[PDB]
Amino acid sequence: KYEITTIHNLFRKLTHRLFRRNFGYTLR
Repeated sequence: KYEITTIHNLFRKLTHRLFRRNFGYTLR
């Protein structure tokens, strides 16, 4: 339950807003 089910809570901003500026995809 870390993929997205809960990731949405850890997401810095929203989902893909600025998840490519410094931290690409930490959910992987």
